[PDB]
Amino acid sequence: QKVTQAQTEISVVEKEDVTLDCVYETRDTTYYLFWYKQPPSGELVFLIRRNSFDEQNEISGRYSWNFQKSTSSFNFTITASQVVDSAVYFCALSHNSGGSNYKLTFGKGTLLTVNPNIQNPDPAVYQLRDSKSSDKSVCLFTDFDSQTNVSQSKDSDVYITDKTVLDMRSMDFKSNSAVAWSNKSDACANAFNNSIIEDTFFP
Amino acid sequence: AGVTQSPTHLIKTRGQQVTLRCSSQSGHNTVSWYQQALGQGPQFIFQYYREEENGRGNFPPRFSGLQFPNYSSELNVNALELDDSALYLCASSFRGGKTQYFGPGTRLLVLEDLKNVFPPEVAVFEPSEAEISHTQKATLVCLATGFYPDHVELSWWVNGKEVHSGVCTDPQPLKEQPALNDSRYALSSRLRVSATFWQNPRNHFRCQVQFYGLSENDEWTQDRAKPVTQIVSAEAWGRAD
Amino acid sequence: GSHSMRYFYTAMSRPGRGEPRFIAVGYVDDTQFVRFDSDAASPRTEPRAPWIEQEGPEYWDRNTQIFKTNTQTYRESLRNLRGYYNQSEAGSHIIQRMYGCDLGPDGRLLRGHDQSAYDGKDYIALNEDLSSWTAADTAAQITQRKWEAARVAEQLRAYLEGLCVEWLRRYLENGKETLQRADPPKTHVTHHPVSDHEATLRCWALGFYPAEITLTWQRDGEDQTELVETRPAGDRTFQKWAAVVVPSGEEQRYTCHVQHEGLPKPLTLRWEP
Amino acid sequence: IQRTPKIQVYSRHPAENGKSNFLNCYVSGFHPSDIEVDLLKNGERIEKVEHSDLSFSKDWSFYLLYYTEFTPTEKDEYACRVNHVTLSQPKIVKWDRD
Amino acid sequence: IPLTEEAEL
Ligand SMILES: *[C@@H]1O[C@H](CO)[C@@H](O[C@@H]2O[C@H](CO)[C@@H](O)[C@H](O)[C@H]2NC(C)=O)[C@H](O)[C@H]1NC(C)=O
Ligand SMILES: *[C@@H]1O[C@H](CO)[C@@H](O)[C@H](O)[C@H]1NC(C)=O
Ligand SMILES: [Zn+2]
Ligand SMILES: [Zn+2]
Ligand SMILES: [Zn+2]
Repeated sequence: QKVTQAQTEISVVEKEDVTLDCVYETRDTTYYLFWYKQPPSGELVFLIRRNSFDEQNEISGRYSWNFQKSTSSFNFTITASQVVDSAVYFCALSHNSGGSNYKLTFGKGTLLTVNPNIQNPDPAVYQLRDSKSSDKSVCLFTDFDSQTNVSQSKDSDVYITDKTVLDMRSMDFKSNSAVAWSNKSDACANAFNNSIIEDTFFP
Repeated sequence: AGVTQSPTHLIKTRGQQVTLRCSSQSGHNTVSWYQQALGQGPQFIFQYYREEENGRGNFPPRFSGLQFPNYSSELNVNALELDDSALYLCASSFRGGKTQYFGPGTRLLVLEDLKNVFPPEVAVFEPSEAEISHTQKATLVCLATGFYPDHVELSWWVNGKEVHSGVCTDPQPLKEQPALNDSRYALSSRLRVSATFWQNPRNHFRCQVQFYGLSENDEWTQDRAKPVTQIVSAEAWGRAD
Repeated sequence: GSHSMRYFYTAMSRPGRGEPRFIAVGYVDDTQFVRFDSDAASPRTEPRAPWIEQEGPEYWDRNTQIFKTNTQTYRESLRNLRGYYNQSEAGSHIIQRMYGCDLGPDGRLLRGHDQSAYDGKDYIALNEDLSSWTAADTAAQITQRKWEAARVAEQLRAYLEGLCVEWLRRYLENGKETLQRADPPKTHVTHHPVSDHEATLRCWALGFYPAEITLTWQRDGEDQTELVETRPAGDRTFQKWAAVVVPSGEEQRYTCHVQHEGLPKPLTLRWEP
Repeated sequence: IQRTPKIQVYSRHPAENGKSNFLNCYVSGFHPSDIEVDLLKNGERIEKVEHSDLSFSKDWSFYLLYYTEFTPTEKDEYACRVNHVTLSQPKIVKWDRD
Repeated sequence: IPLTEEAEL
């Protein structure tokens, strides 16, 4: 049969509880449910194994699972989400397809992203110069709140990157940033026509 | 060391033969191969058991496989197409509890021609002197441009230690011009550290960029050098002005 | 009404005479309903019961593929146990296994069973609790050690309480005219003189289901009795009789008592000339 | 591991001269599986015989049922020849209508 | 239906 994860992408902030929704449809009674985390490296790590005869509620650490047979859903809940928890989470189902084989069936995939909780937002636009004896210039938009969305270059020769993703193991420093650059004339002041706001530093 | 998969990244032309290999754990007896598209989840290719195929799902006969008695497996795929470019994952179990321990995977890419492959141009950028006054922090910006294809791993090395704190990179690179299908890519990453740590002239910073391109076996006939798998990095030392 | 399910696997080795042979038969109550053999050139799951023939082709391709992988599974099991005892490669050995779920009158399982054997000796078994195992010898611990870490008993607890109970129940409804309807036996008493002082009184019970039956001989004071027991008839019914050598002349004193499920009340029989 | 086979020779229905019936030879409780079972018609072999399915009892002892079509007569004596590794010479068990 | 997947010995 089939597995469905309706949530396409999720945007949360640190220390916030985020739940993941995974529903399945399956007429045959015996099956084994699973949850996998896929960091950007590409591999899937083994998180949980749930069965048909198991209980309804089961919590381990910050992870709290909710398996019920009436709703036929295995909705996952992440408590106090951290930056390291940002990955793609799959729920699989080990059913009988054909014979002598319990095959796995993975859902669409839920993108979870944890943006930094900027308690003191101080947005600013600085300019950087090539270190190694060159003059190519780069413009930087940094230290803005997680609720800001910018991604439109609106120009061919001008390049603009959108908001980044922090490293999972990044314990110490957590900030949002965006970088623009070009090699033509006409420049840092016009760099951001995307949601340029009141409290912006322009050196 | 239970889970391995070789190779990691591979580039082939349309209509060739590839052979992906995998090593099982010490206590496992089955191998299940999967194919994950960029948007979809891992789709189930065949599963092997004791050198005899156990069962396959929704894949043509050109996708083939083989299992060796030392728990080593293969994935002999013939007659490649452009849509066969996906992440190929390897699983393992032992016919007991149905739990699949996945491997690191293999990023396969199939192209029509290899005349567009290019290594990146990496260059770091020193922080702004006005940023030192405003935030008391120092932001190092790295930029790799003019490279094809897409997958590149960008790591920051500070004092010979791969640091993860204060690092952030764009989710996906940027097409230089969206009008062209074969347009080159560009990726950027940032590193933030305290100003005093940057104003020290005895601290160095390096932006490693791992690029996965062609291999030795593939032939090159262009005037420029073969764009083989190489690491292109850029380094910068501290300054106090 | 009542329900029981059993599966009888059997794997024997024939060194030099070919690959090991695997035989599997299925049972509901005392009625065999599945048959599989590895030596047939067309090895397919054959049925032996009228109520199961209703199942579609996906059911039979499933049961055939399962046994077609179990023949390779036990062939390695024969090679593995051969290494535990370092037995010679020219020796014939056999592995037997029994499992299944037992449903209760309320509708749920009472006792799930799983047990294996080697060369007629108990090898390994699943406990009353479905989680653990019980080893018989030193080599059984080797296989036990693997299944402790691979959660093999985890699979059985999900199967015995899941698909087995769900399908043992489906079989009760598809064949309730024979599986939930017991047939009392056709009982009669015979006699054949052996000597002038002795005589044989044989009490017959014919065509009964299920197999459980009690046949005893008694003199009004107490009960004595030759008892060849429960042979099959070939029509899914069994036949049984009990005899006793009686003094010729005092023949009428002996009574035959029958205890069966299909009987509304226990019977008492006397040889009436 | 070493087990002697038990033999029962009987009929599916009460034997009546002239009427059709089934002659059954029910071997049970024998180890190992390998066994030679023949049905004899006054000393000659009976061709095209059928056997039941190989299963075992709860004591891990095998039992088979060899059957065939038979019309009992007064002058025809049938028997069951069973050979096994347990006993050296072939065993014969004549049929009794009672 | 029998047991879907069998362990080995
Ligand atoms: C698990 O999460 C899903 C996410 O939608 C919930 O889905 C509901 O499922 C029921 C039947 O399964 C439908 O009637 C509802 O319409 C679904 N919700 C929506 C918004 O469409 C499901 O309820 C959740 N389960 C539990 C136990 O919380
Ligand atoms: C298994 O054996 C083959 C030889 O056929 C060898 O190529 C392979 O590397 C071996 N694998 C391991 C994990 O030793
Ligand atoms: Zn400020
Ligand atoms: Zn990579
Ligand atoms: Zn179908």
